Amino acid sequence: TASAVVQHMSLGVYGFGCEDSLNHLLNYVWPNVFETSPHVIQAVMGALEGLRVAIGPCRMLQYCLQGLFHPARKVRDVYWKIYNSIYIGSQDALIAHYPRIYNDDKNTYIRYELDYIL
Amino acid sequence: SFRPVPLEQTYVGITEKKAIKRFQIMNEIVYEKIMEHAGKNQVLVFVHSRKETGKTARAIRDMCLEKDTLGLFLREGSASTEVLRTEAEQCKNLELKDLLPYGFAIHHAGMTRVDRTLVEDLFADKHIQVLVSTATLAWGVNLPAHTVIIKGTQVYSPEKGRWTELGALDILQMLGRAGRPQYDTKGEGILITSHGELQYYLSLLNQQ
Amino acid sequence: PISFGFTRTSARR
Amino acid sequence: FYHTARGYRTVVFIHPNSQQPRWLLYHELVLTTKEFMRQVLEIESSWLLEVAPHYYKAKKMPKKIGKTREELG
Amino acid sequence: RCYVCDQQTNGVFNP
Amino acid sequence: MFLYNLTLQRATGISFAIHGNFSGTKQQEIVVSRGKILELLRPDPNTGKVHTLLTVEVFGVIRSLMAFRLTGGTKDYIVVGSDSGRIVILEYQPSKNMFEKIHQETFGKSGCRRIVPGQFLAVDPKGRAVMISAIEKQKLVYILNRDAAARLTISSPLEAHKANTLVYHVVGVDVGFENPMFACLEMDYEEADNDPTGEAAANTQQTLTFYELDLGLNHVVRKYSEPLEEHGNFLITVPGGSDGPSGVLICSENYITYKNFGDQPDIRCPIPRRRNDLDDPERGMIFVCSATHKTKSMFFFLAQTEQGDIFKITLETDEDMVTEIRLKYFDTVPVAAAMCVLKTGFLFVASEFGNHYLYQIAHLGDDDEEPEFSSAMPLEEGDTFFFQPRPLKNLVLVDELDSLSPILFCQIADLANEDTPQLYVACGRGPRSSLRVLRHGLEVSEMAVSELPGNPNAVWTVRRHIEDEFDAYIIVSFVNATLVLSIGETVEEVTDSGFLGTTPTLSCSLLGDDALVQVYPDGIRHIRADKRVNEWKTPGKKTIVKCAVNQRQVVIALTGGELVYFEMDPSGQLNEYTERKEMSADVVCMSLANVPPGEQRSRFLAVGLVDNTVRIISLDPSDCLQPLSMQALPAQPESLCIVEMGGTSIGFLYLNIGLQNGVLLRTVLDPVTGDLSDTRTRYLGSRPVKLFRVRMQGQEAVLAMSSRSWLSYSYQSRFHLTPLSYETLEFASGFASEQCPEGIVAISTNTLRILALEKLGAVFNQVAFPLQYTPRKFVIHPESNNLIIIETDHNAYTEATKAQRKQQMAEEMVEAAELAAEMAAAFLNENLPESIFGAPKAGNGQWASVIRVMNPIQGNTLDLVQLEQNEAAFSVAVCRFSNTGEDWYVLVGVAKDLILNPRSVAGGFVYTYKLVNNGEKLEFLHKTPVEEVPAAIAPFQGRVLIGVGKLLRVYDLGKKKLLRKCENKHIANYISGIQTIGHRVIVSDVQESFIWVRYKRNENQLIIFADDTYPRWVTTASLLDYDTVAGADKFGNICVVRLPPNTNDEVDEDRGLLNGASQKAEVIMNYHVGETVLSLQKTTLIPGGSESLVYTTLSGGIGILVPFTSHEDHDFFQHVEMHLRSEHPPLCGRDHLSFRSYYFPVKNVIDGDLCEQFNSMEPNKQKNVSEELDRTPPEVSKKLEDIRTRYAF
Repeated sequence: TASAVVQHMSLGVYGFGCEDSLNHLLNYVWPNVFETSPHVIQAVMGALEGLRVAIGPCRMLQYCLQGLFHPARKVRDVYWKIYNSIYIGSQDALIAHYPRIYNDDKNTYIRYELDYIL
Repeated sequence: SFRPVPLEQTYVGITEKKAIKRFQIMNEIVYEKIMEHAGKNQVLVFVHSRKETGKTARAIRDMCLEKDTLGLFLREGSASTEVLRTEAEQCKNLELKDLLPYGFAIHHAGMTRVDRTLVEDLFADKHIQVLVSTATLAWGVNLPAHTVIIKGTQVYSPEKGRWTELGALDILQMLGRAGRPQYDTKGEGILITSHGELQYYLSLLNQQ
Repeated sequence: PISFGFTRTSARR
Repeated sequence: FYHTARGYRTVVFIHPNSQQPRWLLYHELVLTTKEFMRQVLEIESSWLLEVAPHYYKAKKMPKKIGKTREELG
Repeated sequence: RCYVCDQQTNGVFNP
Repeated sequence: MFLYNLTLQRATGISFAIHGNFSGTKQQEIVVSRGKILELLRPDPNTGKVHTLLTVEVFGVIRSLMAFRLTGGTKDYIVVGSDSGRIVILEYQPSKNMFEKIHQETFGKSGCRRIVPGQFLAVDPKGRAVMISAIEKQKLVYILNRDAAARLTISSPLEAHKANTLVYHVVGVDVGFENPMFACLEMDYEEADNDPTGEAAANTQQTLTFYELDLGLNHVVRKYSEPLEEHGNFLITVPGGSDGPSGVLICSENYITYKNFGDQPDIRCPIPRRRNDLDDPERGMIFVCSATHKTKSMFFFLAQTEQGDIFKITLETDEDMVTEIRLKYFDTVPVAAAMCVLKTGFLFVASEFGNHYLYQIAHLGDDDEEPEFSSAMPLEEGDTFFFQPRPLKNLVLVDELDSLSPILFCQIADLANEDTPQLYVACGRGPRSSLRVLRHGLEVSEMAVSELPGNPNAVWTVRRHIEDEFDAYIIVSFVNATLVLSIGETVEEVTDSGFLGTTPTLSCSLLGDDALVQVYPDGIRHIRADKRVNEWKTPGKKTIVKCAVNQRQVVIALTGGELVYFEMDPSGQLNEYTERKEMSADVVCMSLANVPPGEQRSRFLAVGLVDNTVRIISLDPSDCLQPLSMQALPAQPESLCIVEMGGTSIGFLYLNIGLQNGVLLRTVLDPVTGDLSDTRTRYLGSRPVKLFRVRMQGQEAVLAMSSRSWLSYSYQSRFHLTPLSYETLEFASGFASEQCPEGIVAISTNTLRILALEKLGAVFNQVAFPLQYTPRKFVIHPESNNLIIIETDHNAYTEATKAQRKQQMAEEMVEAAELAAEMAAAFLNENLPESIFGAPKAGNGQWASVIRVMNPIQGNTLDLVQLEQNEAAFSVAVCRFSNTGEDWYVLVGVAKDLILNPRSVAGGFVYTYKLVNNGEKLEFLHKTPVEEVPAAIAPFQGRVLIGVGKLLRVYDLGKKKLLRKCENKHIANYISGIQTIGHRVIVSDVQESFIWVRYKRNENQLIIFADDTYPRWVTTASLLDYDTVAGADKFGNICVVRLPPNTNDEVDEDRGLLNGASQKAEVIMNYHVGETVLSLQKTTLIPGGSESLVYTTLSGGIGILVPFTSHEDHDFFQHVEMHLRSEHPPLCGRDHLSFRSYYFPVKNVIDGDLCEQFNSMEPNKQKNVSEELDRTPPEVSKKLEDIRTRYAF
């Protein structure tokens, strides 16, 4: 129920500079992503989708990043289904926010255009 | 050439086969005249009947409504041209109430006694660019208008039992009431008549 | 007697 | 070309002699109880115009009217 | 400004 | 920290242009897309000048634009695809002067997504359907129709989706009235992602596919699909149906191909190359833009190549099919983003950077013995056609539109000792680049200047006859005598005008048709047409003080406050009015309103007293000289003038007053009643202000002269007040003649001059100084006030490499074959001007660079340094090393052998120069090698900070090289900029945002103590205070990062938070501008203004970010913004709060571009919004205009 409150409070203060409270509450909402009960699991996802539009896609990607390639499938698929929600809702804004992956032996992974200097 | 306010007169006539069609055409002609009165000039319509004149203004307002106010908001500013003054006189013993909010105003003997003077005061101070009044307005107390235009060129003669063309003296008086010498250097007038009488009204207002 | 000519002109046909 | 029909209308009904086509050219004209068109050939209106421009001096349009801005909300 | 409610007169002062 | 955003100069670069009959009439307009703004431009046919009719800000990214006609339709609609996830259809309303949204249909999510349509937009040439598609796998067709009330109707979308498929271009095919076709440059990446060897990527090929909209079955079917030989990049619709064959022209690299579905074989023509070209031979050639000219007779295409060469393309049809393509060199014009052949024989080239041009087509290319290439001309295996470029033959330049795009660098400074600062900006690409100096005010051009014997009091202009278009006489007055002149080709004093030369005249004008009036302190002199003269001597001792003259009525004020006026009765002779009017106090100055055209005379006379009150007087015969309305004033008045402005109906009547203080008061005056309403004061200049009526654009503007002149006029039915950028003037008046139709005669002390204001409605006037390559940075030498500019280009030749390359080619012409050396002589001799024929392109890794020392006032190059062929300048500093003494040095950081994709560099150098001769000259001192490109150099407490790559170093000057001390090695990526305050250093990482580093002296070390929590692609930065940094990204947004109050920089060198510094900085402002900002600077713009943060975008825009000083202002502006987001939503279907929160949520900024669209709403909507703010719409406009006034222009 507290996650439902966060979802609805998050969307109300969108555009008003209340992001420090919301980011503080993200620190409490986020460990509940490994819950398995469906009611609790969909309230948490609703809270995160509300928070994406209030504190931005960049923060939400910064939370997911470390677990997208984690060794356990348990942590991984939960993390991947948060990532997909961020991707669907804000696919264009994430262009500026992806990390830098280095080149390996045969594939190049640096986005060299952004590295351009005028 | 000695008319104090020079007179530029334009004559419009209907060659319609059917009278029914002609009546509709006359209304359209009035709208065209109204557009010219778009600027800071005074328009005034003299109808054949006093009752008709009252309905005339409402019809003109309706035409303006649909025509996206083609000629509305004549005053440069919202509060300009004594808009507030018109607003102040909310209630009148006449139909003036609805009329006061609108630009056009109509004055006739039929309405009242004092509110005629109260309308004349409103027109002098530029309350209303377009007003409709009976010939008795031209023959009575003297006020001019930048441009005048009688509609349909017809009058009812109880002596003749039927409808007859307006008398030359009546026209001379009502068209001699267009363009104040002090108010404007020159004036215009528009006589809308039947084409058959169109020759006649030229032989008058120029000395033939 | 002061007399002068316009150094520059502004016109287009 | 002076004989061309848009029954049909000349710019008449068919004889017992003989659907996309709407224009026709015909040899001979005859009556019994009616107007009868004889020995005919299908012909597009546009083709006739190209040949005889002076004498003669299809569109795909959408069926349904759509919505205006007022009807949409 | 005015005396009654200290409204901005902007110089505007009328008969 | 609450900021307000304002736009001073809108964007000027052009992305799209469409031409059409948008107004609905004979006239043709252009609709340009400036990225974020949609503008309507109408070019004059006879005059030839382009006029901007409309400019509306859409708050979105306009990604495609087309013009659309319904069948048998006169007016054209504008179809806009944007990032909003919807498609809008707009109609221009000329009576209202605004775009009107007709349809808005929603299909997808917003942003520039990869699969949501919006990128490509194609219309059916008859007007029955429109097709919008994304880059890949998503297309949608809308069917457009007309109902019985002639209104546009839209249908539901029909979709054509094809997975795994890329679209390069989509164009609608001109099939006559058959089912609408759309052609596409598709590609399928499905096979290529499943081949580990990589062959399938190599040999997959682009196809052309035709989609048919089957109007019978209401669905879109993918008909024809044919592989192409090489990859095309765009398509041209060949006009078809009755006129021409229906096909598509495919432009590809080095080829132009005609294709059609059916039995027609494909027809290919190579593109002609330039003969003896200096480019790299490996580079291919493509077409960048095209345009079609369809007459009723025939048709041709104009397609421009990368180098600027425009070719005519004409198709030859052998009956039903086409047989060859013919291709003829037309001209060379700057490289364009769009060309529009207007119907009246003009060509509108919108350059992709720099200024835009409007040409007139003199001749189509059909004469003058010029070879014409063809696809039928049989050509050998390898080699191609050649042509010889030349100056303009077919086109004449008629108009040029100034564009600041791209502002690469900016500096707001006062380098020219006038009190207001100017903006020094560097912009342009390659040869066409330039340093521009922008000032605030109208450009003023002077026709003639002439000496005068003594100081002149006043100047008037007199017309012989009211009907005459041009003026006859010029009157000048001195302390003791009046001097009278007759204009013409030559202006010389004439003595027979009938004017009095004995006593100083107070006014001269023409009452009536031909009568003439001269009023002087002795009396009033009236000159008939037939030159008989009448005198009116003043009665008694008292003499005329001040006079106001109309076309028919004259008012004079005797000493002691007596008023007299004369009226022109029909006899033509000024008749005095029977009774004079006493007045309480003596009158300083007065004015009489210009007579209305129809009316006999003007009702209102404004007299200004010495009691700081102005009283309106009535001139009606019912009440002649009776008071109407009085306003009090802070200071005594100098001059009044009553004008009518804003008329196209009739403009509304204004009273302009000037005071001793220097403030100008523009006050409503009611025409019928005479009750002054609202007075918006403005402070201009420092001396008493004097008001004179003048005529601009056939409209009645006012000129108020103080310490600097200020002209108040109405433009696009909107009032303006901008100061003439020209010296102070004593007196002025209107002037008209054959040499200049609308000008000002102005007397400054001991001189007379004629002035013409060529450009009106502008905010900045500019001057431009040419450069050679793109300017990267510049610095100001503090003492000399010069500029040191570095320029660099990739793909470029320096001067010397070009000369050697050319000599090698001339050797090669001889080695080919006895007459040839003669040709090679001419080849060495002729020089095509590089700013109009392009610059030769060299290859990857080829870098031309230059240091230049420049005088900002005059524009001349004081010194020039040319660097080696693969050495590229990236940073510059001017500084005094404290150890060596007072001696300026210039440091220039240079990269050696830089490749961009993939990045690699061979090294770097830092060049040291000394500044000798008070900044005239650079003397090379040494060159010191660093191992990565030195991208930022910053002077820092007698030494310099150099960031080489990811390493931050302190350097000190040694005699053989620069010397390294205390380098830091913990910055994450490449360093791109360095700022300092005190012992704090703010380093901008290329993607790691700001880092705060402290330099402690007695340990000699640089220590990271703070940073940021976001990835940011930083382009620039500027320090707002000791704790705050403003920054900007490549993605188009500005942030303001503050440092929290507890932080100490006393950190001594493990833990860290979040793989970074232990202390984090708080982001306190985010704002998405919309266009990439490359320059932030905190400055004051006007004298006696407050500070602001000024930014200049790449696209050519200039804005400010101004902080609110109270909560009451902040609440007012926030409420105005929140009302307008719902009442007046953005024109392309985007959300405003969502637009400004493109990458990070918007924080602490009120968008003032949205707020100032209050004045563009409808009056019922303005009244409805202003109810809830508890204010009337004049008060809301006044508060919106006050904040702009006290910060900016």
